[PDB]
Amino acid sequence: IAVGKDAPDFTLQSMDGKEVKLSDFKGKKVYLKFWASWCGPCKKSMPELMELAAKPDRDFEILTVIAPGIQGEKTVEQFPQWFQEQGYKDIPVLYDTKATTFQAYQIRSIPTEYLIDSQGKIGKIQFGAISNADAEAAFKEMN
Ligand SMILES: C[N+](C)(C)CCOP(=O)([O-])OCCCc1ccccc1
Repeated sequence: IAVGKDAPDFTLQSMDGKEVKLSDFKGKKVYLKFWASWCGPCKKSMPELMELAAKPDRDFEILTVIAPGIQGEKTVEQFPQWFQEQGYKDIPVLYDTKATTFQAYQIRSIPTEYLIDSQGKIGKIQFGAISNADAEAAFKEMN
């Protein structure tokens, strides 16, 4: 994994039971956030991400990834209940049930965001939360 190189492919079930592939988003920039329900700064960054999702006419898609049941994350049954109770919605959550997407993207800390360009290359990486302003600006400087 490296800035400027292809973002690793993945095929994951969403919280809502749909299969989602990075390749589904060819030609769209992607905001890809790895997080966990047990992580304070991850929770704290979610309402701001809902703000971003609510903005019309974005040339990027938002996708987030958790590893359900892994290293303390909530079970697949418990997670959606918790998510809804926080008031969270309109944010895709993909289930990395094998931890292989976290592994593929070499996650060391959370939250981590990969901002992937329209050509499927990693454009930016941010350790910790990124402001919506900074994310929007970043996507403007990417292909
Ligand atoms: C606070 N509790 C102990 C759950 C969270 C920290 O757990 P920990 O054992 O101290 O750190 C490893 C988690 C890193 C990770 C993330 C996602 C998938 C695979 C590995």
